[PDB]
Amino acid sequence: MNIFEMLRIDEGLRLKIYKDTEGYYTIGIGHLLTKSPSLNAAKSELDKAIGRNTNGVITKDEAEKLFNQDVDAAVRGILRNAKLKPVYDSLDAVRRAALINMVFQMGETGVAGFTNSLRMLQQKRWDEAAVANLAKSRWYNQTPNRAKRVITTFRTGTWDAYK
Repeated sequence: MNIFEMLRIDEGLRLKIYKDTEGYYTIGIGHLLTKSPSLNAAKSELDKAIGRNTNGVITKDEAEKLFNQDVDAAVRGILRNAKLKPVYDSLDAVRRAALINMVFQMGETGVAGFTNSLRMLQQKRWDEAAVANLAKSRWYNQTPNRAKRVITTFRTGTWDAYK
C-alpha cells in the first residue's frame, strides 16, 4: 500500500479523457485537464503535458507520472498553508497520504476548514467528537466510504482500511 494505490482505489485510474463530477475534462487519477467546455482544448492540454500526440488516450506509465507531479504539487501547496503546513509537519507517511487524499478530493481550502477536527482525530481527548463532527460533513455525505476509509487512516496511521 502506497498513495498511488490508495488513490486508484478511491478516485480510480482512467486512461481516456473523462468528465468529472462537475463535467470537466480529467484524465488518469483525477488529473483535471481544463475548465473549458471544449474537448480540443482538453486534448491540446493533454498533449502538451504528455509530450506526444495521445489523442485522448494515455498509458498506465504516463498516468502515474502525471499523478506524481500532482502529488508533489499538492505537497508544495500544503507547505505554503499556514494552517496545514504544521499538521502536515507532524503526520507520519501514512497519515500524510490521508490528507493529501483529501486535498485531492477537495482542495487546500476544502481541507483547511477541517484543521482542528483533523488535529483532534489524533487526540484521545477529542478523537470521538472529531469523527462525529466529520461525519456531519457533506464530504462524508457525498462519498461516505472514501471518507470513512480516509478517516480511519488518519486515525490509525495504518493502511488496513485499504486491504
